[PDB]
Amino acid sequence: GARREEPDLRRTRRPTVDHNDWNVEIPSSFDSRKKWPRCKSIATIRDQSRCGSCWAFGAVEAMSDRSCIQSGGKQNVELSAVDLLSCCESCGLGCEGGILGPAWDYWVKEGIVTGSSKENHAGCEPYPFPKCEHHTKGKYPPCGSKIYKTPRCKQTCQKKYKTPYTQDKHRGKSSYNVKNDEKAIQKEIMKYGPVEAGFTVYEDFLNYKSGIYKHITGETLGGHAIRIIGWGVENKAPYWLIANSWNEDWGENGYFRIVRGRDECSIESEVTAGRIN
Ligand code: NA
Repeated sequence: GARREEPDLRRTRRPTVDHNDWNVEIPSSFDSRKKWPRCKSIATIRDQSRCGSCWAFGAVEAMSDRSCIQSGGKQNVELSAVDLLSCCESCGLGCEGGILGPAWDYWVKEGIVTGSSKENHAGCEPYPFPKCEHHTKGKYPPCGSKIYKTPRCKQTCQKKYKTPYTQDKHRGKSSYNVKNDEKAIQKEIMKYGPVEAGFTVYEDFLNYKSGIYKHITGETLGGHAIRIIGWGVENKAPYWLIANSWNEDWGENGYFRIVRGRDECSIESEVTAGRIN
C-alpha cells in the first residue's frame, strides 16, 4: 500500500512546520468531531474497497475536513478519492499503492473535484468500487485478495452533475510536512484540523478489534495511510484517535487508537497536511 516518500523529495517539495512559537495550552484530549460539529466529513468513515488507495483516502478525507474547518463551514464538500487516485502521476501507482506527501502537493497545484461513495452516487466523480469487509466479517462481502486496476484519469463529471470537471476543482493554498514531534502534531490538529499520516503495518494489526493498538507479534506487511483526528488518554496511556478507510464495520466503528508519543509503528514520522488559505 502506502510507501514513504524519498527524503530528498520530502525535504524539498514542501516546508515542514513545528509550531514551536505557538505557546498554547494543549488539552489532555481532543476530538476534531467535537471542536467542529458542523463539519460532517470529520465523522464520516470511507471504504477504499479492493484497491491500495489508502494514500488517496487519508488525503481527500483530511482535505474535505479542512475545507470546511478553515472556511468556517462555508465549504461543505466531499472530495473525490477516484479523481486523486487516477489523476495524480507523482503520487505513485493508483490501486497498487501511493505516497502521501505528493497528494497534498497535487491538491494545491491541480485541485481535486467532489465525489461521494459509490452507494451515494453524488458529486462530480463518485467512487467506482463497492464497500467490502477488510480482515473481518459483517454486512458487506469480504474484500478477498483481488485488487482492482487503477481507473484511467477521466477529466469529466458523471452525467447528472452540472458543474464542469475543471470548475469543480477545490485547491489547497499550501502543503507541508509536520515535524516528527508529538506536541507539533497536536498543535497542528487542534488549530487546522485532521492530518494525514502513515504507519508500518504488522500482521497483528489485521487482528485489531478494539483498544489502543501497539505492535506486539507478527512480521511487517508494509505501510498504511490514515487520518489522525485527535488524541486522548485511557488509564494513563496516551493515544492518537484515527479514522481508517475500511468502512464502519472495521475496528472501533471505523476508527482505531494507537500508542502516542513513542513513534509507534512510525506513526509520527510522515505527518502531512496543508491549508486552503
Ligand atoms: Na468515497
